[PDB]
Amino acid sequence: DIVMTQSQKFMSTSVGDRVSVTCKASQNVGTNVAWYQQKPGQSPKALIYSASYRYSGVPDRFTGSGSGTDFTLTISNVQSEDLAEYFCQQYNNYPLTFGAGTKLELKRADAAPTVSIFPPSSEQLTSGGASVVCFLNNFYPKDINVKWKIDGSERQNGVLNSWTDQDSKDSTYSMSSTLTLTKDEYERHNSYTCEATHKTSTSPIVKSFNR
Amino acid sequence: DIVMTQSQKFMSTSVGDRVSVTCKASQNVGTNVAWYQQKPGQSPKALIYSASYRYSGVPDRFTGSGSGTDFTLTISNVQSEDLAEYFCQQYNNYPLTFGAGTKLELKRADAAPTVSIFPPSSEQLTSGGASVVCFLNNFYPKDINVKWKIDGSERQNGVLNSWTDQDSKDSTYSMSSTLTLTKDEYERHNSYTCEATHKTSTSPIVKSFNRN
Amino acid sequence: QVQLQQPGAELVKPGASVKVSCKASGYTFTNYWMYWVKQRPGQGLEWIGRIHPSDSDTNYNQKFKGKATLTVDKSSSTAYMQLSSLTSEDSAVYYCAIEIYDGYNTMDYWGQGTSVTVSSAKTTPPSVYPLAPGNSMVTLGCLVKGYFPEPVTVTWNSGSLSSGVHTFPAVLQSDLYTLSSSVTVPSSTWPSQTVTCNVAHPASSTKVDKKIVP
Amino acid sequence: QVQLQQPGAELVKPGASVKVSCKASGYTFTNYWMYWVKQRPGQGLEWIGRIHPSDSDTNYNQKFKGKATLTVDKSSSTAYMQLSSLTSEDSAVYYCAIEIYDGYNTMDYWGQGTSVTVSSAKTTPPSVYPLAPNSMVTLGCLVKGYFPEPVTVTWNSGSLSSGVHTFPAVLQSDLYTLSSSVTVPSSTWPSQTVTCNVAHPASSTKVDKKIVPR
Repeated sequence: DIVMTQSQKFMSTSVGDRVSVTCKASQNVGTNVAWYQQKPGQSPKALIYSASYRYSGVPDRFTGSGSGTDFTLTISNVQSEDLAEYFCQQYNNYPLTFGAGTKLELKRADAAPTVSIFPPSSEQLTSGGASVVCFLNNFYPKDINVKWKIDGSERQNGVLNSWTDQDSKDSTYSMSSTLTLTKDEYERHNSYTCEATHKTSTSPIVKSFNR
Repeated sequence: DIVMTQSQKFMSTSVGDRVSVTCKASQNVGTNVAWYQQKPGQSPKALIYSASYRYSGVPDRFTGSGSGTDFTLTISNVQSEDLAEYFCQQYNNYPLTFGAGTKLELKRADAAPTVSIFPPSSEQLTSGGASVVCFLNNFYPKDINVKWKIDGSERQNGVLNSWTDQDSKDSTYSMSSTLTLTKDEYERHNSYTCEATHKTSTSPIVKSFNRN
Repeated sequence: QVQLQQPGAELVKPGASVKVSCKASGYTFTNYWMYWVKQRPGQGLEWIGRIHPSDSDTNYNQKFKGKATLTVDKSSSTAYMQLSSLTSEDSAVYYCAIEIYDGYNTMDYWGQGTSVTVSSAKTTPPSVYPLAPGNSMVTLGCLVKGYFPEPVTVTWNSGSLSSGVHTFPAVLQSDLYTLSSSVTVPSSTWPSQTVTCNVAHPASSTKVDKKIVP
Repeated sequence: QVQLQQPGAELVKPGASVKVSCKASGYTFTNYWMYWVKQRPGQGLEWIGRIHPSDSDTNYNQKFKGKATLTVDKSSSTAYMQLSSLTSEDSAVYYCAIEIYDGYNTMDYWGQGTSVTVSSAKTTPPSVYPLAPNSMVTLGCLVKGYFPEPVTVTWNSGSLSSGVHTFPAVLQSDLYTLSSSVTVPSSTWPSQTVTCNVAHPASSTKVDKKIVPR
């Protein structure tokens, strides 16, 4: 089958700037090339058909060029809501083949995380388990470290972390860290602590609660 | 990525008997599993495809079974020629992933090593170096200890030891030990001894030569 | 309006078969090709095939020749895709899509996508726990713990609260998913006004509205 | 006859690039997928990717996504695997392989494998030394101080195979060294010529060393 290679897996830019993603076909597909946009958790949205024609409703900021093998999608006046994955596809020869996709990344200034800690709810304690949750919201860059302490001693088991994609409004990142223990173990100790370490951190961000 | 976990790193039998190696897949792969045989110094050789079907030229002694997550490769009438490392593989999901590999071993009676010593060749002596080579061929088990003695003093440096895999003919092992000195050191001493300690004898096997 | 209705999720045992439906409404079912796209978690898009509902003419991709079988029911304007002998490679999201050119504009229409999870585990509804704090802004949370399979939809105040929300991707542990969601509102909003975490798990027919009570 | 021809070894400096070739003959080049496999010294087998020479359709392993690039040249029936920004981890033997099912049997064909060594050291050809001394007599051959891998050792151009032990190469102070012994009847040596044939493709070296009684 025809291979549609998207050389760059990511494309970094700033809001208001213009970005260009390239897509090269292994064989001549003329202008039978389409571009798609997929935002997280959503179905793909068709942007371009016939290599250069926009689908109805697609803003004029999305332009496509190329004929034969080399094709390029260009996004002018890039918005924070433009954060998505962009695929190229050929429909000149069957089977139809998609590109590997290019993720749009937005650059911005650094930002410290806002850290909030939450003890296990009374509803969960009636279930036998206990989950302590720490939110680290609206920080940049995405690299961050979280350390859980139980009565001043570091705890590593039972910690599950999850990172959001870049926020579609301010291009920052967020992370949730959940420490899950049994209700008996959660009641064997008193002080619970999550420590956030970031590039902006001159000292760890420590949020704690006392059972 | 699907993980293929072979339970054993080594499987052991005697000549004529049968072995089996199991492979565990992290997720279901149905029957799209292959098995490979790789002898030392050779490219892999495909034995099984579709978990149970053999490639052309593979004897019926190689039998594959299994479906889903548990797969087994059985070799009956095992011979010394079958000594190799055997790999499982899944081609049901991308990326294709192999197993870690299981090396076949063969049990056999003990065998004392045949020891041969060789002084430095005149060709190497023109280069300024001097290597004494000791061959320890066709012994079992593979465990063996070799010491070098120069006029009675033990030299445990400048020694290069190499072990063969289990022999494809008699299932024995072989060792090569090379002591390398400069030509000056070589001519500064007379007696050169290769001492071999093996299970087959409480006394070490001693091969020596006097430069004199 | 033109719509393509797919179910949210489908849990299927390894080796079994499922039929993903795509009910079309608002247009002439037999006038446009119905495309099918598979997307595995984390990976991109791949084309399965297309079928014209007028005469059921099909164009398959070889990778899914014996795996995917496309049919249509013209009496109900519904397109079906049959997947056989399911392995882990078939655990993905499956979209149905059409493209309509009316002589003036070209519009694409996609179903929501059916998440097919081929596994032997059992359905499990989520436990929705509130996260309330013990400044001019206040951060509330919602813990959606121990459900299977994917996905769940989390909203705040039935979608009326969309700014300041962070919904975190689910993490799998021992065949049970767990995610969380935070929302930041003015201190004049909470606890003076109700803030509710709405969780929906269509795989278990679960809809839980958990209020954040101080 | 079906053949896959690979070069013996490629010495590439850290950070540079190398392109391994796989010349196919005896069959229709464009009819079968061309697979590539990596095997680090003393490690298992790893799948790199496959390419179909008909239209250069490729399926890459994500681990080698940016590292390996597979191409074909149909005017020469040659497949190529390019490796970029080489590191010590990329030092391994790289096999090309195909699978042919003719409607009756399924056969596999493998190249010999190319030993790619990533190192700043230069090529060194081996110094071959004769090892000369009942009913049997043991002779030997010392293949000392070469770089990089590999070397091949035969006795009497392959006519002398039984009673041969060729010991694996050991790296010691930036250079490889191996030896090989042969045991023959006492009436064969020194009555007849016994020749150790050493080949080192990385340096275009072929040395025939007679085991002269002296």
